[PDB]
Amino acid sequence: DEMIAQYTSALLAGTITSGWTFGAGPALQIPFPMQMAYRFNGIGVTQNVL
Amino acid sequence: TDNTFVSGNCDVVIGIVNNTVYDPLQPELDSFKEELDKYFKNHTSP
Ligand SMILES: *[C@@H]1O[C@H](CO)[C@@H](O[C@@H]2O[C@H](CO)[C@@H](O[C@@H]3O[C@H](CO)[C@@H](O)[C@H](O)[C@@H]3O)[C@H](O)[C@H]2NC(C)=O)[C@H](O)[C@H]1NC(C)=O
Ligand SMILES: *[C@@H]1O[C@H](CO)[C@@H](O)[C@H](O)[C@H]1NC(C)=O
Repeated sequence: DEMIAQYTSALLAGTITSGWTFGAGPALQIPFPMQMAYRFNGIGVTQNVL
Repeated sequence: TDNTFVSGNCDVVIGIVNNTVYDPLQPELDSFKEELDKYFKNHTSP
């Protein structure tokens, strides 16, 4: 139950800093105030709402 | 301006940086301002 808590603490450390790029190759850094503006662009609303 | 779209004033957003953004229509009329510049000196001088 510690190594399981180590895996789920590593997914949260890459989905915050890198986003989704670490699931399809080498991890690339991106600020979190700007990753969140990429998730709106995949919904239908533009960037300026964020 | 083809790559960018404008949205409102530039004070609400945090982390903005100052730079310049160019337009493509302005250089199209730039070739005619230099053309008309020579004919102005040929009328005022005499
Ligand atoms: C367009 O660019 C100019 C110059 O790059 C900007 O003018 C200056 O921008 C700096 C940004 O760091 C301002 O400094 C800030 O001053 C405040 C108040 O002292 C301070 O709390 C901040 O930590 C920072 O040091 C500077 O005041 C500003 N000067 C003037 C005369 O505006 C300008 O802001 C840029 N235009 C826009 C719309 O951002
Ligand atoms: C300027 O005016 C003179 C008139 O004597 C003319 O011969 C010449 O071709 C003119 N040059 C231009 C560039 O318009």
